[PDB]
Amino acid sequence: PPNWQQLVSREVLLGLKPCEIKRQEVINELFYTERAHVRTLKVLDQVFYQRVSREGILSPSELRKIFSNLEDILQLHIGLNEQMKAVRKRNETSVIDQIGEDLLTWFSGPGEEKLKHAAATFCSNQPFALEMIKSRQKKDSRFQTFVQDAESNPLCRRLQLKDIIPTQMQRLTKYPLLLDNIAKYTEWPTEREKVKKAADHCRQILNFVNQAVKEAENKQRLEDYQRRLDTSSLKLSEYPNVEELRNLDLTKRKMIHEGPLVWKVNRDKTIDLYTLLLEDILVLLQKQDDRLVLRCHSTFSPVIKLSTVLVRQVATDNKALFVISMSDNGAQIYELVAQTVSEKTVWQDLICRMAASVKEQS
Amino acid sequence: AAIRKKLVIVGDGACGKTCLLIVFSKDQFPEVYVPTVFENYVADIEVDGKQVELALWDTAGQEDYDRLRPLSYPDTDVILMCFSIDSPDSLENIPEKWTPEVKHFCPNVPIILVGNKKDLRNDEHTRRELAKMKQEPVKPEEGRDMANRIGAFGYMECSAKTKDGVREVFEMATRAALQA
Repeated sequence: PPNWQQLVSREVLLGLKPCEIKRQEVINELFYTERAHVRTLKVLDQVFYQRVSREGILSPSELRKIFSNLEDILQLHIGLNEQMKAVRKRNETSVIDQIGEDLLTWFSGPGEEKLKHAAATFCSNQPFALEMIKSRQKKDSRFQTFVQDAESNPLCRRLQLKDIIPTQMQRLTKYPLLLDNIAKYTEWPTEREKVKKAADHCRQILNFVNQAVKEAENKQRLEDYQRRLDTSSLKLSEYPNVEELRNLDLTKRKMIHEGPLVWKVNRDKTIDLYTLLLEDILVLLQKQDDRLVLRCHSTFSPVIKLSTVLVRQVATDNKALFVISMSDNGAQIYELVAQTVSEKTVWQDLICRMAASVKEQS
Repeated sequence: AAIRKKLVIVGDGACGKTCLLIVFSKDQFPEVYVPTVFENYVADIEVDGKQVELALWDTAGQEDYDRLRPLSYPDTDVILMCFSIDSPDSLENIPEKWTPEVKHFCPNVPIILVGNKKDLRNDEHTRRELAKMKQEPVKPEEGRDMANRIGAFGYMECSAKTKDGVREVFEMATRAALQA
């Protein structure tokens, strides 16, 4: 329920301007939210992680697959919270005076480094954690029995396991809002700026955790696309380029970006690929049943060395990208249209940036 | 047993998603303090005589973390896609940005377009800041034409600065969610 103003004397409040009240109202939220979080994390630990562990149902790697570093973070917040409890005692009043230093301390500097690392490992595992729960539930009388019964503990608040796991990501996500409000009602110059920066570091934490998660499933996605690949139609006899090509193993690369594209390679021959821009090559598959096909029609190969790439804009179609590939043979153009401008603009940029990143590793 | 459904509310950032979930859930616009936060929360609701357990998921603050954001989506059962009636820039993000995503990550999940902030379609200020940019607030046709275009399940506007026609959004998402 209750706002900050319910606790303060009528008379205390009447000594506060109506937006110092507001800042208080928020700071209060920052703090009481943190606690709620910490409560959920605990549910996860006590209601679930701990009772299944004990029960015997899951092995010790299945355990870790599901729960991963729920401890490290639980403790992280637990401590982040007593750090806040701290800040409340500081002031004799219930008007929490200046709170800036403390926000930089929790979110900037070596606090940043702690939260982002522990976060990223927790947050990124989720995909793989959820797969397990869903699976081991169809797969096990007792494991499903167990999750069901556990879900019926009112500590859960009638959230399910799958509904509780995504939360670490969730909190991280709110930190730069709360800070931005606090900062917004902070009358004092030198200390507003502190809060504004602490917010900034809760963003940088986010991108990190975001980029953690991208990498982590992009790994598992190449593992899968590589498995549902096809190179049978690959011409033993035409361009000795082509061992590198039959033997191409998506799985040895970092995948930077992907998605479906439409290859206009002719006004009477225009393909729709599914396209991987990997770390060092660009790959041009064709979806076909499940198998994605590595092929090369009238030759233009389906793989493009990013050391040769130059991008250009097609000044008629606003969704089309002139991918030149510069060689000693010729220079082979791959004019490619996207579904929405918004895509082309990123194909353009990720390609353009890889190109120069790669060429600047001489 | 009871019927759980998961409703997610996506849409541009700036157009009031959190609150609209607060207002729906507490069933009362908070006059005192609007929280910045709203937690995965299970709302009791009945529609069409069915008793539903709509589990409500905010996505506020996931706008800029394009590989985070998708963690919110899986197993969703209805989606409130929305846009600020005073921000026609938000309206055009709908077909550009959210529908593509939602139809990818949540495929055959019924959408519900929503003109939030309806109560500024007639504001003096609002008219006149947008009018600096040649723009003007979203006309209720525009809104419908979007929802039929984006293949939505229905359209719905509702007041930002209060409780207005906010129940009616959730009754409708709950109706959608109940279909398959």
